[PDB]
Amino acid sequence: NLYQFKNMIQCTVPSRSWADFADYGCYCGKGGSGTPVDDLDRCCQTHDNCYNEAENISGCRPYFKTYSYECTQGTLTCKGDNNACAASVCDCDRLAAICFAGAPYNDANYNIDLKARCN
Ligand SMILES: COc1ccc(C(=O)O)cc1
Ligand SMILES: [Ca+2]
Repeated sequence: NLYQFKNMIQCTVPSRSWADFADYGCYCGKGGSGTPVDDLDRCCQTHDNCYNEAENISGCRPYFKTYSYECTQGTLTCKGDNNACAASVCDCDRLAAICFAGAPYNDANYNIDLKARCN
């Protein structure tokens, strides 16, 4: 669920406030359309598409599904107890949190005008 994703982010990018990723580029946050503006926004585009794919699983609600995971000693793990929905959603979130850690953060690309820039 979103709260768990935030915690993944807080654990893999402890240098930034997590809210730095909640409104970035065309794809990080409420947004989901347009050309991704940079490598970090590409991470979010793949995460958004991963959620749309997980939605196809019956009863699977990526913002709300509580999965089982651990963040310890620099590593994220999706646990074995997870059903198919939980395992997909946890995987979407783990891979995005890892991608976030590896991508440049461009202040300019924070809180961009989606209507105008993401058609
Ligand atoms: C916790 O930060 C985020 C990041 C991306 C999204 C999303 O693109 O759905 C939601 C919350
Ligand atoms: Ca999005």
